[PDB]
This record gives sequence, structure tokens and C-alpha cells, in this order.
Amino acid sequence: QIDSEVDTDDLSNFQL
Amino acid sequence: NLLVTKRDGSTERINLDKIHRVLDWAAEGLHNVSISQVELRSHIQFYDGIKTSDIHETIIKAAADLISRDAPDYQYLAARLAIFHLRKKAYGQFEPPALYDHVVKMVEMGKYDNHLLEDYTEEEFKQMDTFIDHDRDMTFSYAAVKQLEGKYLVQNRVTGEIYESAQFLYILVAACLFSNYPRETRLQYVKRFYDAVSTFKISLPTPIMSGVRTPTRQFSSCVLIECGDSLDSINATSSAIVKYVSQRAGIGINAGRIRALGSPIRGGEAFHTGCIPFYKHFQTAVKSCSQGGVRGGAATLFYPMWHLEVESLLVLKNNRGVEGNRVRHMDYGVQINKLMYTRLLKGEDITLFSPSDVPGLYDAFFADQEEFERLYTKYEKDDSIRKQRVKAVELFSLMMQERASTGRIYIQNVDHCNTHSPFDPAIAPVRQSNLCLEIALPTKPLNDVNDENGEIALCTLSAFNLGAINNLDELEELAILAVRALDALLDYQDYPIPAAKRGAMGRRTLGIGVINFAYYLAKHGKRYSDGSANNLTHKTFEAIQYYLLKASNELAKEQGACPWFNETTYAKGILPIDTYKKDLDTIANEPLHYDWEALRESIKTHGLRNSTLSALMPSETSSQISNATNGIEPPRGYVSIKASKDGILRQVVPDYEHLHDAYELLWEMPGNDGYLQLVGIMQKFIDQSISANTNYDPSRFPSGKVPMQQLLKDLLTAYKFGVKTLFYQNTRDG
Repeated sequence: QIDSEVDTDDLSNFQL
Repeated sequence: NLLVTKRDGSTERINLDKIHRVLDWAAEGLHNVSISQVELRSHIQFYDGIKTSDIHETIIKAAADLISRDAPDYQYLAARLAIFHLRKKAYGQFEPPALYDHVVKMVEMGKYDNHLLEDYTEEEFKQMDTFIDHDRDMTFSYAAVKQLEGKYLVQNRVTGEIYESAQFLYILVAACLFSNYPRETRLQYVKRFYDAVSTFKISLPTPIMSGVRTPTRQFSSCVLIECGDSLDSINATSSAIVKYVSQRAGIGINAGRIRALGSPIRGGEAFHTGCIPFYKHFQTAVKSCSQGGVRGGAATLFYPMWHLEVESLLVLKNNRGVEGNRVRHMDYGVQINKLMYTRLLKGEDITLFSPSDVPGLYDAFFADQEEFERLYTKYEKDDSIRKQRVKAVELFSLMMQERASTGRIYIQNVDHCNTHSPFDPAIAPVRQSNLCLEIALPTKPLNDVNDENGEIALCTLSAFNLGAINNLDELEELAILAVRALDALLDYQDYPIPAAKRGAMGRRTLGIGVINFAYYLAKHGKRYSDGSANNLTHKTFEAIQYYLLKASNELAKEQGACPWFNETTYAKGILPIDTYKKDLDTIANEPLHYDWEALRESIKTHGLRNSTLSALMPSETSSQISNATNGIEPPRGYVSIKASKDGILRQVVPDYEHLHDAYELLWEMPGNDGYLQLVGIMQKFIDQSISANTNYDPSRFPSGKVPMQQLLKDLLTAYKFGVKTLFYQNTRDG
């Protein structure tokens, strides 16, 4: 079971 | 009295003391095994006129049923008893015949290849016989013997007759692989390879293990086929699949170029219907030689994330939908690059295009990320091109939801596959993977089954057992034997399609990996999840890659580099250590211990025999034979349970007695970070890719539901540490 809730403000900092 | 019946069907009187002797023999050296316990359980099932074979099966099973974590040595008690019964079953006595007599008899019966008798003399077979150690059969575990008997030993599948024993298998595989070697070195290699395989240092694939020595020549297990955008290429691809699945190979299909539904019908070739219909045609080709159209024969189809039909393609194995929009019996690999991930991070949109409408885009996606971004942004604004815009968060969540619910929606990071690889992306780009996502080789589309200008990738595999070496310098000998034996195999096997022969002879690509990694980590006191094994992993994978390149380099000196060596990055003096993802520097500080610059020079001057050498694959059967943890994965538990016709098969992890608290079981890991870092460190040195898994346990999350945030965070971490592909997603059934 998955909870489809994505926080784009939290992911934005990530450095690829 | 208790009468016993024999093989010819003749009656003798029961001899309980003889039985006890065998039990006593088998028990020699084992701890915590009760012979009485085994006798009590088996004697009660005896009856007047019971055949002798049935007595053997009864005591075997009795011992097998006592296998447990508390008394793991029953594994060997049952195995020895099983070996004993198989000896009598094949030779009529415990002592195996002389090698020469055995080979003569088997060649006359049509069970062994006749070249064996042409290639070696009777004196040479007599010499080989002195190498054999039949007592090495007493070192297998019960589960191992069951696999040997079930799918390795030469036998009559109809009558149930077994014709050989493990040591003749090992010696003759060696004899065949090095048969074309000069007589001055031939038997020295034969002996060394036999010692390596019979003492579990090197593991060989199933097809080799059951075929080499017999009259067949079909040994290919993975073929990579690339399909062009046309009816002729669609038909060629389809024909090639049917030929290869009839020989039991796993297929990896790249169907990304097929134009989207609606695009301009071009040339009579009704491509107005799009991808789905053709995907259904590949599925029936893959299952063409499968029992009842569903079992046996497998494939993984690849496509780019920006394809115009991606939303229909992503739900093809969804088990809820009309049959006309579902291709459930194939696995799919989605192809992503850095640009796509960036759009997700910034909360922007992704533009979908049909490959036929955007000149240069598809090729740029694999070979040049700068050119991809240039073309991609251009075409986004070009109003003449047919396109569609979707929210990156929506697309990524749709993909991840399908990956999570089926477990079989894979990821391939195409940029990582071409910026850090053995091949020059301008000449021979890597555009797809195989069935289990660890192979990464160049391919070219066919216009006809026999088109000689196409290229189908094939890869020969094998693995090093990390639990059977004492120090890392043992890999020097092992790498020589592994490379030489597999390179010989490339010339020994048959090629049904011209294009497959081209790639094998042109590039001579190999894929050697490891088994028993978990055991190795446990005996060095490290774990997967906390970062404690980073430096040891770095040091271990540097030795493997170093010695594999050394052996290949030595081989090119002797016999010449592979014909298409000039298409590799190795040809230009570029090494794995020069192109790895720089972020790795922050998570490992181990120094290089071998002379890479001396090797750099040697490669440049003498070249390499093989274009690729390493790949980390999954392994179930190989690991079972040596009682080892599978590939690089943590065990799911201390005891493995498998079903069989004879009963329940149990196998205890290696050295459970002393390392039970050192192991770190699959569901004890708090998350995927530790494991994903180890895969990144392994990928610094590996030529191809690794079959990395992602694991999630619902009971570790609020309300028993894995958050999409966590799924996308682990996807990005994988990308950050240079992970090229992602295989299964395991979700717990608890």
C-alpha cells in the first residue's frame, strides 16, 4: 500500500 | 524376517547392521546428529519385500527432515547418504570406474560428445584420472545434491537413470573448455580449473554445467535485441525471439523506437495503431515455446520515459483493465536521464514526443546529454511537432506506483550507462539492458533475421565465490582460469542468428560476478545498513576488477585483442577509476592498492581480449550448489525452504553456528541507504551493471503504507551514487 503524497519543496534541495 | 527386494527383483533377507554401518560412515566428523534418531524414524516405515532403493530414499529423507538451525550438520548427513545412493544408482558400486572407461561407454551410448575421444589420448585420460578426487562429493550439502541430481548430472529423463557423478562433470567440463590448448600447457590448465570448480571457488551457469561435455552446443542464456521502427525490423526481432526462446534464453527487448499511436502512416507500414499491438506480438513470440502459453520463456521490454504513449505503457501489467490494453506477461524497464529527474525536483512538466517526429533526440538520449537538452528544449517550443505535456510528479508517481504494486517495473539510468562505461558512446552506445538488468552491451537493429549488418548482444557469465578465498590475491589465479575458460566457450558454442555471432566475435564480452557476499561481510564483522562495509567493499571490488583486466590483458598478449577493441574506452587509456560518479568520494576513503597506471599502459599497448569483464547478477541455483548466500543479497532468513517431489528442501546459511549474530537479515535493515551505497561503490569498478533490489516493509511505516516520498527519495539516492539500473522491488508479506 502506498501513500501518494509528494512534497516537491522537500525534494528540491537534493543534489544529483 | 523382513524380506528385501533388489534391482533385478530378487529377494534377500534384511541386514540392519549393514544399514547402520552406512549411517555411521556418513556421520563421520559431524556434530549434533543422532544416528539412532534417524534409525527410529526410518525402520518403522520398512515392510516385507521393500526394494533396496526405497530403503535408501527412506533413510535419506529421515535425515533430511531433521535439518534445522539447531543441528545444521544433518545437511551433510543426508547429502552423503544421497551421494552414496547416486553412486550405486549409476555405477552399481560406490567406487566410480576409471575415467577412460567411463568416457568410452558414454560416447558409445550417445550421451557424451565424440570429440572428447578424438581430442585426448587414452594416456591423457589416465593422467586426468589422477587429478580427480571423488571424496570431494562428500562436501556437498543436501540441497546441493538435489540440484545436481535434478538438473546437472547427465541422465535419462524418461527412465530416471543417472549416468555420472559430480567429479566426472567437473573434470570433463574443464577437458572440453581447454581442449584446443597447446599440449605443453593443456593438462596443467585442465587440472587448475578442475580444482577451482570442484572446491567451489568459481561458479558456472546452469547451461554450461549441464551441457558442456554432451553433444549439444547451445549455451547462450541472455540475448539483447534492438528493434527498429519498421515492419521489416519488427518481423526480424520477432523471428529472432522465437529462435532464441526455443533454446531457453532470457530476452531483453528494446522497443523504444516504435512510433506512437496516430503518427503519420509512413510507407504502407500501418504504424497508426502504435506500440501496444506490437508489444502483444512480442509477448506471443516470447511465450511461443512455453507449455500453455504462460510458463517458461521470459523477457523485459525497454522504452524511454518521454515516449508519447508512456502513460499507456506504464500500466501494461496492471491486473485491472481491458484485455486489449494489457501485456501482463513481460517485465518493463523505464529509461530515465538527468533532465527527467531535474524536472521532478523543480516541479516542472515533462514533454512527451513520438520518436519519429524528433530528429536526433533518441540517439542523443544515450550518447550525448548536452545535445539531448539542446534538442529537447528546441522541440518543446517548436509548434509543428506533435507533443503532450505532463506534470513530472504525476508521471514519476504513476511509474513508482506500478513498480511498487507489481515489483517488476524497472529503471535504467541511460546517462550513467554511457558516461561510465567500457564503450565509446559515439561509436557503440549502450541502449538497453537484459532480463535481470545487469548486462549492458551495444546493439544494432536488424532488417531481416539473417541481416549481417545488425548486432545482437550475448553475454557469457560466471562468478567468484567470496566465501571460499582466504585473501584477495587468490583472485589472480581465479581470474585467469575464469577468463580463459569463458573465452574458449565463445568459440565452442553455436550461433543461430548471424547478428549474434557478430557481437560475440567482435567484442568477446564477458560477465563475471560474485556470490556469497553476505557471508563474506558477516565473517569480517560488517553489515549492510550502517556504512560499516563501504571501505571493505571498495577494497574487494578493486581487487576483482584489477585481476580480471590483468588476466584479459595477458590473454590479448598471447592470442590478440578482440577485433572491435577500438570501440572501447579502454582502447583510449580510459579506466573505470577515471569515469566513476564523483559523489562516491564522500562515502568511502579507501585508497587504491594496485598499480592501475602500469595496467593503463599495458592495456593501451596490447589491448584486451574481452570488451567487458564484470557484471553482478542474481543467482539461485549456483549458490545452492556451494551452500552460499545468493549474489550480493542479504539472506531472507537463516533457513531456506524449497519444495520438491521428494519432500521439503532445507538449507542453513553457511557457518550459522558461529555467525548467527553477525549476519544481518533482509528485513532487519532499517532502510535501503546502506545497501544502495554498497551498490554505488561496486559500480565504480564493474564494467556492466548490478541487479540491485529495493526493499520496503509496511509495518515500519505509519498506517502500514509506504509513502511515495520515501520511494522517490530512494530513487534519487540511487541516481546520486551512480547506480545504473534497478531490479525487483520487494515488499514484505507481513
